[PDB]
Amino acid sequence: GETTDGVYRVMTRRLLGSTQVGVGVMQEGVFHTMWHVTKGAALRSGEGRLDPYWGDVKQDLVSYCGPWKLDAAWDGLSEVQLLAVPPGERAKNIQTLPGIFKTKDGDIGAVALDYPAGTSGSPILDKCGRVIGLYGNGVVIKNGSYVSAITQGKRE
Amino acid sequence: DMYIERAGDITWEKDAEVTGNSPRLDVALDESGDFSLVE
Ligand SMILES: CC(=O)NCc1ncc[nH]1
Repeated sequence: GETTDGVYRVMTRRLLGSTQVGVGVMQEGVFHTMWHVTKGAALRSGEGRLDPYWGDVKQDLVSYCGPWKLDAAWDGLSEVQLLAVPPGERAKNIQTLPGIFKTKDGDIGAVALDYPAGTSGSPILDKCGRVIGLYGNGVVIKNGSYVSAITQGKRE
Repeated sequence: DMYIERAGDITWEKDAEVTGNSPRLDVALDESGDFSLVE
């Protein structure tokens, strides 16, 4: 099917009509998304099939056709952009200064933006357009607002 | 049966809409990939 680099919606026809369950990134011939979007199932791209190649439930990430290719990291100082792809709506860029998730294993950038569940896997970018992680795995804080980690994988 | 459909190029947009705060939170990550708040 289509192998051009860019952002893609992940759809299913299992439910009513065609439903957007998430989003992902095609880069260097590999499709990258969050594990909770596909649960590691195979995907279709036109008449072609994309098979899982690497996945990890704890990281909440999965790659198809080859190993995880995204390795840029948030600089810890600058604003980034969420390239949100909401269900039934055009791709839109939202600029924000990340906050931080402090964990026992180190600090991770986090974005305080709330989009529909089907926006999970949308990329977060730096000023050079590099993908520094995927949006959609996070927490709900006291105010009731959603805060997503900037989740990034390891390039072997 | 899941399928993918292209939605756009990955680029930074000059003068994009700017919003969101920057919370500093103590969090925990469990074996199932769920984040939770540590209080
Ligand atoms: C707990 C959690 O990560 N919620 C899923 C989500 N909601 C909107 C985008 N992603």
